[PDB]
Amino acid sequence: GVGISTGTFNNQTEFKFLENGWVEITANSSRLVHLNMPESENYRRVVVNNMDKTAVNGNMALDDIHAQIVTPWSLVDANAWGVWFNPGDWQLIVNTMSELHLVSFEQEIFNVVLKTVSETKVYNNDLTASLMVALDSNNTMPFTPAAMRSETLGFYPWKPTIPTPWRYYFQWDRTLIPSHTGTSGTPTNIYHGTDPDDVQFYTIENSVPVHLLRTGDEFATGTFFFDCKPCRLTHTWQTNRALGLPPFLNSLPQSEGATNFGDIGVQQDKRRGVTQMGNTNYITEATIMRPAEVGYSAPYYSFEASTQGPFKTPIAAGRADGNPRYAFGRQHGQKTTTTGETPERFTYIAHQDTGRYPEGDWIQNINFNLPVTNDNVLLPTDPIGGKTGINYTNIFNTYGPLTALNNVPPVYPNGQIWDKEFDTDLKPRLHVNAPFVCQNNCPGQLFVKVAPNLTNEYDPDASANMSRIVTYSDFWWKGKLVFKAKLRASHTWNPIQQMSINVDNQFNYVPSNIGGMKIVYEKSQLAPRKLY
Amino acid sequence: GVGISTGTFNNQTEFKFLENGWVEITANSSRLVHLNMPESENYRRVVVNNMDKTAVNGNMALDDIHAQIVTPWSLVDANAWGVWFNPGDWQLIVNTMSELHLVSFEQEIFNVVLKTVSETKVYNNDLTASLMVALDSNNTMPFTPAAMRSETLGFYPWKPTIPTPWRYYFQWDRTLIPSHTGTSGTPTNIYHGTDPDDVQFYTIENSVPVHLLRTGDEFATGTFFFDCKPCRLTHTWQTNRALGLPPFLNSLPQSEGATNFGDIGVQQDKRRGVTQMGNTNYITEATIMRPAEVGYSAPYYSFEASTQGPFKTPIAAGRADGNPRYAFGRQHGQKTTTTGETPERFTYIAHQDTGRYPEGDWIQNINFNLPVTNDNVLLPTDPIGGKTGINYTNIFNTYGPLTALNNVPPVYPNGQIWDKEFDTDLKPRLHVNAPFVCQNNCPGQLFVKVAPNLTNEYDPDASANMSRIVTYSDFWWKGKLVFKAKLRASHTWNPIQQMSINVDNQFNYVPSNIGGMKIVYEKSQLAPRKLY
Amino acid sequence: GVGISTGTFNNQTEFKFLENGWVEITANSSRLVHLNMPESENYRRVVVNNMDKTAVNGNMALDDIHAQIVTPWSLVDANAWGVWFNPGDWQLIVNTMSELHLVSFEQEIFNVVLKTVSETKVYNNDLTASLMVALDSNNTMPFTPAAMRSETLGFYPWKPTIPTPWRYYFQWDRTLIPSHTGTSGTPTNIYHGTDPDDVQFYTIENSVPVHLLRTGDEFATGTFFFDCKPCRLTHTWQTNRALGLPPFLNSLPQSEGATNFGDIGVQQDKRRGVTQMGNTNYITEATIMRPAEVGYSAPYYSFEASTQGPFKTPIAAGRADGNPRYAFGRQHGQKTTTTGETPERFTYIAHQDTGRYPEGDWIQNINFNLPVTNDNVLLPTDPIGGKTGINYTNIFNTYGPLTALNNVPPVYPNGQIWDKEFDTDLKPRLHVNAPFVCQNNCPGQLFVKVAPNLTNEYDPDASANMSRIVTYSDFWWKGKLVFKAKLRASHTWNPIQQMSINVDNQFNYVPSNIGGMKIVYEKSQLAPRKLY
Amino acid sequence: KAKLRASHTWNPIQQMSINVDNQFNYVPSNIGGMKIVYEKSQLAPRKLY
Repeated sequence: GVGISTGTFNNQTEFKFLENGWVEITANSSRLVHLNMPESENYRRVVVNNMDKTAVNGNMALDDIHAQIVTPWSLVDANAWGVWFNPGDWQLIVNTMSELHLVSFEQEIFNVVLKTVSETKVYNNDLTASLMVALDSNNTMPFTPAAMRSETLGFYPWKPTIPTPWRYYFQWDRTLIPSHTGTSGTPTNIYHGTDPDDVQFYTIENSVPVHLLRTGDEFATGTFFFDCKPCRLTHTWQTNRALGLPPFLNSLPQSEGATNFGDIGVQQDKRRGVTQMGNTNYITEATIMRPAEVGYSAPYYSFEASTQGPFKTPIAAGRADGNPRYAFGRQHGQKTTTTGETPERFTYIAHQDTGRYPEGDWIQNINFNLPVTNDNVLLPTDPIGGKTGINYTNIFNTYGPLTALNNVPPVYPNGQIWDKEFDTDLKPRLHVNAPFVCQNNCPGQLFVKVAPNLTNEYDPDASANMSRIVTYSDFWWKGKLVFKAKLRASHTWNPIQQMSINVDNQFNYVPSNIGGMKIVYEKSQLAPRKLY
Repeated sequence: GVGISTGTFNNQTEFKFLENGWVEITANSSRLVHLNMPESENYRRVVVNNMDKTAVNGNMALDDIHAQIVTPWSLVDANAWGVWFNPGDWQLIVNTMSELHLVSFEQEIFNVVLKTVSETKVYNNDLTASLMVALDSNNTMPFTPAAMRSETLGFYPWKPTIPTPWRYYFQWDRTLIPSHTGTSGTPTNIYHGTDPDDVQFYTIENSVPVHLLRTGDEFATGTFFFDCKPCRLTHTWQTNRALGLPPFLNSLPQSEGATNFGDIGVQQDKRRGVTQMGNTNYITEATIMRPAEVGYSAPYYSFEASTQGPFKTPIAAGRADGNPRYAFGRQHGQKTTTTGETPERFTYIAHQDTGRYPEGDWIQNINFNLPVTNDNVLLPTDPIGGKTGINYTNIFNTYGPLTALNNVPPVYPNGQIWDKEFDTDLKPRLHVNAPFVCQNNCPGQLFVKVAPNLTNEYDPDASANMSRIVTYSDFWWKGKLVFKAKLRASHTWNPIQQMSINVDNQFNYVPSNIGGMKIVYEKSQLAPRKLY
Repeated sequence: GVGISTGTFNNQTEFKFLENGWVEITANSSRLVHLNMPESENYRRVVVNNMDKTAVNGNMALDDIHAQIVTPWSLVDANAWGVWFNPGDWQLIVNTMSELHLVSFEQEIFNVVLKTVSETKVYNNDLTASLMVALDSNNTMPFTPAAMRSETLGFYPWKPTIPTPWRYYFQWDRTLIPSHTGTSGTPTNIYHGTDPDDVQFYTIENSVPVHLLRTGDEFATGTFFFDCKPCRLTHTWQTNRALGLPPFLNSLPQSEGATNFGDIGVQQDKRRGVTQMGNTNYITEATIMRPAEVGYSAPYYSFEASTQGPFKTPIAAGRADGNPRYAFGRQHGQKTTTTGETPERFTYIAHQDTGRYPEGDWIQNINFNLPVTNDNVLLPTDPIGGKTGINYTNIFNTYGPLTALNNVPPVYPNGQIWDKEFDTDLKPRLHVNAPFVCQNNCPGQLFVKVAPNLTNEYDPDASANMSRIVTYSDFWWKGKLVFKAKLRASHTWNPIQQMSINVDNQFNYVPSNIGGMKIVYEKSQLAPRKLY
Repeated sequence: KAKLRASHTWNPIQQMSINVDNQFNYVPSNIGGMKIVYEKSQLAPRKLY
């Protein structure tokens, strides 16, 4: 009954090598999850509004108006790389593997303990009390991944963790007409309420079965099996200038040295080749016809509005703009013995050259008078709209049928692993937040909640909140994430870039004298691959 | 023989309930189709040229220039929702069923009657004459959905209807350089004839078989079978702002009313999460990363020109830009007792929030100093090219690899049901005119004509038009259009928007004192669905 | 054995007729290939840096700065139409076929002869020397289509050819800030070096097994089988204005001649139809709701900057911009008896009307008042950014989900046949340079070299380059390429445009007085096809 | 019953084609005026000996 344990701790990573070059990587994780009771048992609808700061002109991007259903439940989320892989295993994966397939995911809650607090304080075991656990096997609830806010389980096996109090967006209608510093007057800035057509009030109790676990009980999610396409751990460097056959060089440097360039022998208007410029005889590396377009230029720092307020248009890649910035706390990589409230931050400067350098772009007139006059070219120095700070590249969009693009790299430790595909009829080609996209269904979210230990005084017909015995739970969570990965091959003569310890990064990977630990970010897409 | 009927009028619709929550909806439609003989038996080539109205400057958008091959044949087109379902049936579909598939379509012409007019007028039956009937099973003829002109069969089972006189576009070449009022001089508004490379002249006689039905026998089309992807009768509300985990709220409200907002606890630069703004520490609902972009800004009221003159660039989702405006006559929904040429009109404001609100958009500089100065933000108040009426969002496109979109909702009664997919090598994601799109083949267009009932005076070598006995026919047409649809389930606590008779809309659904009838538009995506 | 011949020349085209209107076209091509020894045996990294030309302001598009590995091997590339089909066979293909599949490809080297030169010049057979032959079956090396540079095998069977010296792009980092004439000073124009993360050095010696052929031996590339989607040899004349049912004409013309137009009978504001304009009652051929968008506008002559320097952003289809312009030499179509270095050129004006006419574009305000005032309309004549030459259509992009597009047409003789699909995670819709794209694997590149005939004086410790017995090889190359094409059917009444000989082009196709030859370009997509 | 031809020679042969001159012989007029014009039956050359 009470006295017998209900599952073994396990945080080992198993590397089951197979011939034909594949490895089945089984990341086991376990944590002690601590769960206080809810602040209130009721479901609440809370409207956030920050007109106190957004109504100041120019602060348009600081909009936080939204409506959310704050729930009495907490969510246990393992959807982040740091939950599964320590730095050494991640080093092995990035340094040796070439592509990475996510295979399966499973979860267990075991060794549940329930304790009452009495008050000096004394702690009493509630052998009769119970922990509610619910699995959204059918994904009826809104998908609410916690890595976006840095609220997943902790990344250290030996520290307890806490689950995030769960909430989801309710519908609101809001408009915020933008304005600059020195605008003549107060812009239109109001919250409209909500549309009856879009009301969606979800509850765990009506949506999913809820298991009650006392002390001896276990909950075990059966193995979810993914079908996701591979993530590739090797970046592409070939931009459009470096696709295809280079021009033949007649003048080769006959004294080997840095300053001794080679020269194409033939004048620029007398070369052979193909250009996509029907009226231009000059064949140059800028003009010559490549097969297609790598990357695309996007309107950078463009905010677009609809019924629920303004939001940034996301970008697939960056040079800066576009590169993601992760801000995170002490459970998720910041040095655990820091005292401050300020989060740790990095921006992931990805290796891949799919981005654009907008300071070098231009458009010039169709006539192509070659040493261009001012009237025949539009540069990034030139205004648009009369504004000196905004140039044409800010409003430019060169996505097209010829665009080629890469899926987003995995960002260790804070980045997501999987994401649910949109229910839209026309589905986005990639997601900017996760490398793998569940196409048909995704793993069930796991919700937890400690039951009400009522006092003797309860009367449902009283207006006041129900009195509850102050209770908390600690339960051990375990999970197993299976990947299938391909080992790399040495195509080139030269060696590749590899993650390695060095004198600078040495003390990031080991604990300090007073016990503190950190996890620095480590790049994934290290080895180069041919684009074409 | 002559006196035996050859078919049953049937305008019922059965709902056949299959296992596992599917309903096979069999829509039967029957119509008495009345057909006058053609104005001329010869195929004509006619150029329309409103140079007079487009030469006055500013009237560029009123360009009606086209060439077409006026044809003796007439087309029976049943490709509109109103031909099949009445308002009660449409209510039962949309209020209760979540997705809808096409299954099959078939047609029958039966009970042909031929009559001749002689001068007072005496009407006499011609048992020897024949209705010429042709089916383009192979889709060799140019496709012409009659819904875009509101020339489908009538939507009332009792009234007789008429088929559309058939015609199809011919080649032509045109240039219309645009011009505002107050332009110095006349633009080059000229018609260049037809490219010989592009000539296609089609005739029913040379292309498809033809059946000479007479009064005593039927024509029947085999059961065509669709393979289209499901149209979904439910709408998505979630803007980018409403995807993912909302921020945690630390100060929940303690009293009722709209004044009691809840507040996020920590300062915007000390919050935690993932933004896609590498140089910016502010994490806000506008700046926080989302999986992908729902909807896209498109350059609104952009007219774009090809060899065949200007046309509007279509837009996939409206907010009134984008939303379709239907103009229709007394066969097809207008109150039949009204006088006057003027059509009735509605604009279909769809429920879905995949649109944009252009006045709220803005673009600002990479540096992102927070209270943005005038020189550093381009607003919709700012003129492109010095034109005060044309702000940047008119000339602005944000389609990209992250755009997600829904298919167009069904529009009742005038919207198309199915559409033929293009024979392009690269095919569009969606068609803006119908929910279902035929992937490889589509239902054959049914062409009808009455044979030349000649007089004794005929001489083919005479230049003048042939003398014909004035003939007309009535033939009963029977269609059967089968759907398969899934019954909805109540996942939310709250109820959904539903179509209902009420005191306002009551008398739209019953005939008037002198028997006038109308069919109002009814919204096809009522129940909300979970995008993420 | 030395003297036994090891193959047979074959340059025939067999048209083999299958069931159901298919034709298996077996193009055989045979050439004599002449290969001198490499200039030096070592691999050379060379950087081209033409700062002398581009440091002059406005010479931005003349950027030729790049790095490459100059490799001693030479590439034998048959990837062009002229290598396989002569003008008569191409006439038969374009005039009689409708779609053209690509089936298989195989290669052979046979009748190798090696010779050496001794000083008058004496030519001596090298019975013991060998020709190195290497097939990259796995595509380890970068794909390198020689047709982009016009360095394929020559198109005349009776004339010898030389293979291209192989080279491939190394990585380089570059910034080139653009400038117009009379910019204040020298802008940033610098070569940064190479990123170590992107270095890739490939040797044929390590990546492929190298065969050694002396004289009596052969190498036969086994049959590679493609899986490419079909190329269509018909062109789409319909643009958006010619999709759907034309408006009904009440006023048909009653007399002959182009100056007797027909007229639509109903005023534009009392006209039935559908429009994507919620606030506009005017239904007209510009505004009527078409199914989708055939073609798209793109920013014309837009140059975009990557990490490696500016490049021309490509366009899918042209009207001009977008139409490819070829420059080609004596082996590849120019008059073979001409003096001078200048290449022969053509611009391939494709027959398909999917392109745009930017001078006909206009954008007008959402209110849509008809005689548009200057402030409410933006025209292609209006300046943007204060520049008079550049207008909004240079910045504009209409690409959206509704875009439909055609694949790149074949260009006879200088265009490619196949190209390798990019290894990116999201791949382009089409390629602008080859009609067929290999889906997963593409036929192996064949690299050839003559092995070193060292002198007796060789010493690897010597500072100077090695000494070699001057040697060269002639080897006969044969290839077989199989297509599968569908014969056309005469759907129209009218004849189609067809390739023909006539008095203007008569002496292009037959040799001249002193034996000169040329191959004039021939258009592929002749017969019209209907989209809709 | 007819035999499809074969391209024996290097050069392109004469072929029947629509062009700017003969275009409106093969499509009707304003008032249904229709015509058919003579088209040459024998176009490809043949080696007699």
